[PDB]
Amino acid sequence: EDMAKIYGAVAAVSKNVNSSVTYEVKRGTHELIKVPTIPHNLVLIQSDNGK
Amino acid sequence: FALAQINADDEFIGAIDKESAEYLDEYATLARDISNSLTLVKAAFGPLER
Repeated sequence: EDMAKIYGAVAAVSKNVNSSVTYEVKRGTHELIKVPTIPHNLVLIQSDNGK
Repeated sequence: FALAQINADDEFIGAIDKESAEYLDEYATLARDISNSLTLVKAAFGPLER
């Protein structure tokens, strides 16, 4: 029983080893939008007689 | 100045004999746990670094 407790403690510290890290690479990314209409700014001014 | 003579009754002798058995068991138990501790430290620990 004493040996079982000693072997258990040793195995516990052997299992305390890291494997990897996982994360997300999202900094710098932004969401795009869509503009449906071209913003022209033209008006036509004509005289009453059309001259 | 008032030294008292020592009386060794049968009760005192019997009490000491009980203590002898208790001390023997206590030393035996301590020795086993020292062995268990020494094995545990050697298998599970290493040296330190700065």
